[PDB]
Amino acid sequence: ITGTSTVGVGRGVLGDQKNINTTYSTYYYLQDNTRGDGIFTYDAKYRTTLPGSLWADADNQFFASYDAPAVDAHYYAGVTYDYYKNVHNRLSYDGNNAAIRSSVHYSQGYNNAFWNGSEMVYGDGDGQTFIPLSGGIDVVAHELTHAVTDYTAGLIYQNESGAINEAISDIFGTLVEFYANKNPDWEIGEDVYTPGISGDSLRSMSDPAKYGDPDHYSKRYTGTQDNGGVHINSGIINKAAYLISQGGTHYGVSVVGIGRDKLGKIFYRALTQYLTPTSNFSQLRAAAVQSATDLYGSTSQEVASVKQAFDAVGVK
Ligand SMILES: CC(C)C[C@H](NP(=O)(O)[C@H](Cc1ccccc1)NC(=O)OCc1ccccc1)C(=O)N[C@@H](C)C(=O)O
Ligand SMILES: [Ca+2]
Ligand SMILES: [Ca+2]
Ligand SMILES: [Ca+2]
Ligand SMILES: [Ca+2]
Ligand SMILES: [Zn+2]
Repeated sequence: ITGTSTVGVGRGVLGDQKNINTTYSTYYYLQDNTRGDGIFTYDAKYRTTLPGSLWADADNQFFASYDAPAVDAHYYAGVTYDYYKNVHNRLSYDGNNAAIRSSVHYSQGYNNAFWNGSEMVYGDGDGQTFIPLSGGIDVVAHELTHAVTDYTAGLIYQNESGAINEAISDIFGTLVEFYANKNPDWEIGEDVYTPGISGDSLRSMSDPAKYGDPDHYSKRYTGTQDNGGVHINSGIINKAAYLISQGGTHYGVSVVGIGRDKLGKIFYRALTQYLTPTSNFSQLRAAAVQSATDLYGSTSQEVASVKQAFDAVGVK
């Protein structure tokens, strides 16, 4: 859409009011011209055909319940672009300011969200297991981070490389949640999962076992479902990342925490410079150690905490 940049206001899925970047050309569109080559949000109209219609509104006010998921997908995608730019100096997911596209109201009662190799897609959930998925900033950032991975390491979505792919998305979705300071935590999906149960989440990084995910390599899932447990074994890496940042004793192994910022710097460097499509857990360990070495020196405490954290989860 070619038009005049302006700012509209709406309410998100959680009932929170926010300003969003729109474009005016007869209607007001969910097109933010301020970030890279733009951020664009589409209405999939309960169908599965993508992307759907660029979101158009008559008055630049998005307070209807139908508007909620589009407001949050549009606004959180803005925050995520900013995190990447400001913190890691990366311009959009491809590093060359590629337009970011998202479709909301995808299918009927669809309990998931994904990156399809071209855009982000969000279901509205069925109202019980999930509310519309774009209402969680860790969710939006998890999705966008799959694009990041797609353009850098390219980790294949199966087995070990696939669980690394998922962990990276959980790690960066969490870093983005802390960056926006939106009630942050080490839980995934808490804001949009089981609206009727408080205190739970989809996955836990601090304690993956809490929901039955492995927190040690010896407890790795070897089966075939979930692409070989991409969403299951990611708990072993999530726990490792949580220990590097926060510290703790796990299975008798003590880890001094080095904090979140350094965790983000070490992981980003591993992702962009050392990981490949078929990298496994042991290779992730070498990649993380080498990044911390690059950045802080072989004799750093940073390097020391990365080795302990992997030794704690039984990776090497
Ligand atoms: C953060 C949470 C809310 C959403 C997140 N979705 P997700 O981001 O893990 C979504 C899962 C999926 C896979 C295939 C089809 C459709 C959906 N996968 C996805 O987007 O995969 C990225 C990918 C890119 C290229 C090739 C292959 C894969 C998730 O953990 N989903 C769990 C519930 C699951 O799918 O098992
Ligand atoms: Ca309106
Ligand atoms: Ca939170
Ligand atoms: Ca969270
Ligand atoms: Ca819940
Ligand atoms: Zn994922």
